Amino acid sequence: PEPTVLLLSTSDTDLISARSSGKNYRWANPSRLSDLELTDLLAEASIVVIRILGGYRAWQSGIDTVIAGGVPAVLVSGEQAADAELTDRSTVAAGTALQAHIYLAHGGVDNLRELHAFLCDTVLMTGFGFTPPVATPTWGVLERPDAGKTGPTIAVLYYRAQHLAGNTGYVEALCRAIEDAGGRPLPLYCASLRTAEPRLLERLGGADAMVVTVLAAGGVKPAAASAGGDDDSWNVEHLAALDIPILQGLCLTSPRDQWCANDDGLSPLDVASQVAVPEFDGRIITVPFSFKEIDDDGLISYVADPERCARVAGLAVRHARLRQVAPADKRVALVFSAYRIGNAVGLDTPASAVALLQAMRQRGYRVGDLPGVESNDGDALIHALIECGGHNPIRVSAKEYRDWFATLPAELTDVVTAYWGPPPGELFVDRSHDPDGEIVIAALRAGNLVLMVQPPRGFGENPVAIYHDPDLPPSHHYLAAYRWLDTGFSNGFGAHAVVHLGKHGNLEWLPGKTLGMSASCGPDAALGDLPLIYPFLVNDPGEGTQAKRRAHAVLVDHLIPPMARAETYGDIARLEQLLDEHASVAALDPGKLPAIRQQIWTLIRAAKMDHDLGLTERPEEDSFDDMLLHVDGWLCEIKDVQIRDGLHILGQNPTGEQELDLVLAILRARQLFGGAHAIPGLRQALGLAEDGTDERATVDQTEAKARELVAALQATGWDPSAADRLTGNADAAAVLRFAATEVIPRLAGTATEIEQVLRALDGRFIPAGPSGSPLRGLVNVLPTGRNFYSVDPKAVPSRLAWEAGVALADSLLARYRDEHGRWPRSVGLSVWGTSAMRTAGDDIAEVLALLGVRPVWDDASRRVIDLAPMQPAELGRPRIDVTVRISGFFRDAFPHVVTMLDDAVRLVADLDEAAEDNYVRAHAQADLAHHGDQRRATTRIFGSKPGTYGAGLLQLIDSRSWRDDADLAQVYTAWGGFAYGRDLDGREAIDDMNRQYRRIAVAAKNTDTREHDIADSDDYFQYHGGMVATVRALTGQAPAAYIGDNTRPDAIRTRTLSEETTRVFRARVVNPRWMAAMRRHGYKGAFEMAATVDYLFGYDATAGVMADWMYEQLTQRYVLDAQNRTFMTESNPWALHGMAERLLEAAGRGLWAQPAPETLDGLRQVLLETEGD
Ligand code: NA
Repeated sequence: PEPTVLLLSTSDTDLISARSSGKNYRWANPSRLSDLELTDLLAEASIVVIRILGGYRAWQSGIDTVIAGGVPAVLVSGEQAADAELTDRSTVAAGTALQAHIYLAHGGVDNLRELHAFLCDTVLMTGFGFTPPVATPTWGVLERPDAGKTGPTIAVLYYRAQHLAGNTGYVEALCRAIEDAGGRPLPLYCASLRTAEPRLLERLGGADAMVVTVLAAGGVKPAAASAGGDDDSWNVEHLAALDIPILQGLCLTSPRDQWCANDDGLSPLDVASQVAVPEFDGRIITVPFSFKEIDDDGLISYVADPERCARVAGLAVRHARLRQVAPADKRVALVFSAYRIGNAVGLDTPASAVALLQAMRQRGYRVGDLPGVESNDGDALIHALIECGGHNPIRVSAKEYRDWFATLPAELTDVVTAYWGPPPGELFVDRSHDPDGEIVIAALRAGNLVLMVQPPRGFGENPVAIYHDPDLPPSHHYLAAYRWLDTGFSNGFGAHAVVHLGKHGNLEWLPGKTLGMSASCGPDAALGDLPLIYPFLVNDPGEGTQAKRRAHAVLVDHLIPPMARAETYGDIARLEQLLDEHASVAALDPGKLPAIRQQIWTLIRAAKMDHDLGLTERPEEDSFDDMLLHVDGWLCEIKDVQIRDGLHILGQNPTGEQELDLVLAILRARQLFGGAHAIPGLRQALGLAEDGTDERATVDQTEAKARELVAALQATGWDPSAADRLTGNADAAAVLRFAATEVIPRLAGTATEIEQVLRALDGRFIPAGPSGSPLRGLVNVLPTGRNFYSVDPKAVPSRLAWEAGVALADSLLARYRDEHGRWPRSVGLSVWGTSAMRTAGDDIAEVLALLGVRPVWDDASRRVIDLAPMQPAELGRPRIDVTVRISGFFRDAFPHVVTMLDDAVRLVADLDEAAEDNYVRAHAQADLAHHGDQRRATTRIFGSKPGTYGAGLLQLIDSRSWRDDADLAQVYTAWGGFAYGRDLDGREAIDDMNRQYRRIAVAAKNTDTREHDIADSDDYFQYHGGMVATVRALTGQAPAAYIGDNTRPDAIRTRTLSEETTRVFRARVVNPRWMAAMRRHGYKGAFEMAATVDYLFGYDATAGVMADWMYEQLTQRYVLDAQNRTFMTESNPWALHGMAERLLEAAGRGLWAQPAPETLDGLRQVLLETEGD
């Protein structure tokens, strides 16, 4: 290459290929070229080649300049067919331009090298010699020497465009890491895995696992394939047929220095394209091993991180190794969540563990002789774990621990030692045998299995960290325990895989980057290359997704608990009888109405239902019957609501009456199926509106009719043809046919849940599926047993979610104005990622609706692409200010939405509107007048500290190290006083948070799923109650606290927090049907009762939701009742102790204001006997 050839191409692949060729090329992209730069380059050229799309007119100025300069010019098209005008305008022979066109059309490093010689010899009559153009295959192998490794074959799939450019260094580095891990790398390039060639799929049959760096293969419109959509259209059957693990190795389109600098690991583009959508394929999400770097010429190269290459290679080899290890030789760690061992939402963790261990033994695993496995006794198993696994014991030498600890990045070891001291720390360190230290790890070992309680996060060991350190790193004991599960320590367990039981553990919530884990990230240091298999509740998409992305988890999702109607009992049932009698007297003997009214009022007062009904006094006689219409609706709703009627056991599909009740609950909703609303609710098809206006009596009659039809269909073996014969109602018959055709066969997949855990332990491909609630008209989340995906994060809110958010906004405003006669100045709303995934964005739409901003959709992709403010005349009301508390996971998974909501606030803050029309602008102008900072004045979105998660108040309540509202607010603010949005990015903004929280008139939280309630999860009182308490601390007055009920999108309702608490209390908490159901589930059933006491306490401590009569009933039903006390004592005495302690704490703090002395004495006696038992 002596003569200089100038290559001007709008395809940077051409320019990189020319650089890779080693020939004497100059290169530039005409779209990034000034006139001076062109003439400067032309002065150095002996031959010029121009390749552009659009023909001569697309760069006429540049082409005319080259031709006028006299240098021989070769003009070719970027289109496949050559451009005859470019051929003729070239100042070489036509055949020279035509052959050059072919060299560049085929492309690749070889063709660019021969092109240089072809042009020199042809135009300048040099004598280099040249090869004709060579075709480049649509797919092929990156040829490398065989290192002779004997491990599994790991395919590496990368883009053909990178192969042609010669930018394969990032692939070579991953191949070398695979060889270092003992595997055999099979690097393959291709244009797409969606349209994969047959011979390419054949070649992949020789792989034991695949690391892919290409986009998802199932389709091109993921927004149409999520829950309720056309998931069949997302097709990866050609890749699933290989039945091997497929791991996404992340190749960031951002530079490595930015990745190292921030906790915001991936750009919003990379979150969507390399994580969220690839999850639709069932791919395992790993870490970034290469990063996009740009040089001076604007040419892109991907540069690999060798350490991250080792993590990707190690993960791939470990997953492939699973297929090679027979069950008899396979070592498995079974890890239980803690903080109360076995936390798993909706799941009977002990019974599921027994059933899993029994199935593993049957498959040939060596499960030893664990208590309760042979005897089929979940209580025996979990009691054995508590006795020998709570935090013979495993001992890790301080020397070996330090040797591993020292291999971590200083960024991580500095923080760990700053909080926990130099290794091996002071937590569970024994100096008896070795004076230098041994870290003691409690675990239950049997055969090739270890059962371990997940190590504690560490906030119990340091309550000061609750007030100041949401970013508390894992302790040395935490790290030692997980590192002992792996290989490395001389006495290491050497697990082939980890199985974590149920939603959810704390490893995937440790401090670190949002996703794209680094070597300094807590989850990465703890888990390493260990495969993680994770049974997970199907209607908790956000929490499952966090495990997928921060701990490369393979989920095996599981069914919701059995559900049934709450029904009536006790004085609620007696009130039902009196209401019916009142209706008869009204129609037949209106003069007797005062007598039956007195009976009803006596009952309401005696049973404390005036608290449920918000009645401060007796209505006037001529307003009493109108009040009973409100009682009618209240009684109907607490009787009709679905509540759990047991707990799910892994692999156990409901049968008999439990199948009937669950199918009835599923069929009650209007079905979103195949993206359409074709099948109505069963009771809708039978006459009910289900919009919140149906009369109490007709709801019961229609429910009885619906139950009769489904019970008859069940009696036929769910025969689809029996539908038309069971009812002359065409709509009802279509619903029954839908139940037999879709609901029942998909429900049947629940029996494969344990089989899919075994398949995952064997390194087989686990099929993916949608996530969400099958009680919200989303039947395609069934079958379970799948590694679920969630949503297109750029397509929220959907149009259906927009409708719901508007209804939520309208319903909240109507309730507030009805009570106060004026609009609320500001609404505070807590927004979770799991909620956006369950609903496709109801919360987000509500914020936009309150601000008066409409989303703008691209109808093709269904993605949100813009915003459009509604004018005040159309809004008909002022723009309501909104303060948003996002969770840490919402920040992680929906970065486009965080920016979207911030854009909307700034949009409406800037509109020149009157204060009476725009509360956002009014508040922003007041703040702007205070400190003059425009960005601060429009700050509305707050969340967890960057790199961290949680709201802190669960830790505070469990530590009990608090006294007043100032303490509650300080912890809440320490964990959530951080601003998000453009140029905010999680910076501390305590003063801005206080300014906005002082304005909150309504603190709102939405309940979007029926499988659990606000007394079933700590997150509601933490976020919702935490907001209430923080506003009260700042202002001295609690804001209004509302619950938005979007469990039924076609019947959105708003109620106060007090109303929702009493509804949950009567319909579930002290409902004898629910208590009896939990007493069928031993330890975990008792656990759920104790958790309910804690979460009611948490909501009372923060928002005052409890009345003394509710504490009295809670104490009697849960603790003092002989039947429940006996059950608690046998199955879970630890939970009984915690319940009595918590109720005594409520009395000590005055939250329970006037407890009877005899009742407190009974509680103290329970404490004493339980310690003695
Ligand atoms: Na010519």
